[PDB]
Amino acid sequence: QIAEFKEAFSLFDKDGDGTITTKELGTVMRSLGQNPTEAELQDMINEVDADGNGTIDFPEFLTMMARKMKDTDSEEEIREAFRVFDKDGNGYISAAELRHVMTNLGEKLTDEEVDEMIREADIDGDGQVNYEEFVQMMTAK
Amino acid sequence: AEFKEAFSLFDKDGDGTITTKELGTVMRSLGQNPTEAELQDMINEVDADGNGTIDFPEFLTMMARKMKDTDSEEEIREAFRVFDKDGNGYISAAELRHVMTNLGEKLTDEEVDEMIREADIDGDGQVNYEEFVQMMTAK
Amino acid sequence: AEFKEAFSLFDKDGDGTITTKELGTVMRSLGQNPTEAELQDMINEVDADGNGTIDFPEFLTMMARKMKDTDSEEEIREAFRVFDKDGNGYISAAELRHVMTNLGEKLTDEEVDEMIREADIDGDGQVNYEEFVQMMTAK
Amino acid sequence: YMRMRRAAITIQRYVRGHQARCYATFLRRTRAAIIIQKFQRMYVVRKRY
Repeated sequence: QIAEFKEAFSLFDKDGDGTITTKELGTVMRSLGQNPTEAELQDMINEVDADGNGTIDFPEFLTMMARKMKDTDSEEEIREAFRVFDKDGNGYISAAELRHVMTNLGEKLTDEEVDEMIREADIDGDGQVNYEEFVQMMTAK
Repeated sequence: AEFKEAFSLFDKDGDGTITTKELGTVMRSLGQNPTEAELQDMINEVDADGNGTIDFPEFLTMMARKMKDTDSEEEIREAFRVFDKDGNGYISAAELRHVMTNLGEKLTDEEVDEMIREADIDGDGQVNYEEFVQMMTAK
Repeated sequence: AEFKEAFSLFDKDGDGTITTKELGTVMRSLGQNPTEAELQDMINEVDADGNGTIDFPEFLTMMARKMKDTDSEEEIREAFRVFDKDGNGYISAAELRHVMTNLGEKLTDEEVDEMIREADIDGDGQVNYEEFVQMMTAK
Repeated sequence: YMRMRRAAITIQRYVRGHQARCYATFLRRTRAAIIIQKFQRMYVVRKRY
């Protein structure tokens, strides 16, 4: 709980001012455990207090988490998913496909996000990824 | 209505190409409601004769060549019959299944059985086809 | 924590100045614990740009300017990881050497080989890192 | 289509959580190395003097 989250906050305070930039709200939620939308963050970054704020303290954030807890908890439920990219049912997809799914589809990610992600993803010498293992690793927590 | 993002949802191999047989679903994922016939005519008027897959450039050229016929397939908003001549506003479930599964580019019975789930049927055995056409499109 | 007597043990010659590269060792002689990075930042935020040596007044002004960051380095008494996640309480000598010689402000292999003298190693090849951190500091 | 884009969007959220946590774990590993290297260098100089 709060002891590791406070250390996570103290690694997001860089300056040491007790407060972190309001822009880094989504990354701090993600660091603790959650997986919220950038929209969901916008819908709860707004306030009259934190909308006006340039930086947020750990008491403020703890208050925001308490208010939005149910919605915030809802974004750790998923553990299963389906894709495609394999039609033949190999169970494997290329790194090229995975990049195309992530950067051209849905809520498009950047290449730098995908490159950051393939530092914690098993990739064989062929250049393919077992997507059943990959879904287990990304939900692993 | 070209969309590279939509192509990339159908390129599932990052290969750059999609199977020629997924051309009708890609048009109907973009927008466009083409017939299966119009789709075959569009493929057949290119020497894509031996082509197993299509790239986004090829698909772009076909939509530009046939833009007028394809655009016509998102003008419509209402749909009359030519069943019903009495003008009762009703059609039997038997006629409705026959027009769907026997005429034209035939739906399967399983697709028709899906469409008539929840659809009210009177004691004559007839369905309000105006409500039925609104329910299948407005959703 | 300024100490003129400690400065007079770094000054050996009695010139009144010590080399700007002995700044980290003088801070650490005193009681402080600054990173090699923090030591460079402290020098770089003064136009001691061309300065080959520092006097005791200059060193005093730098410690007073940076008292808060420098004091922080003598708060800590315990040390966690983040290497272990299983919570076995054990880390391989390979991972211990890697964190020491490959991450951060790298130790030499000869420095690490000194600290693993008299350090027990099991048949898995792992060392109790709690005992190892205590044995290094509590001496 | 509007259902299957909602498998891509959800995974895109979970990956954004995964990367941030991984980035944080790596920073904690580098920070843990710097502090201990530092404790050693403060201690090693003081012993000798």
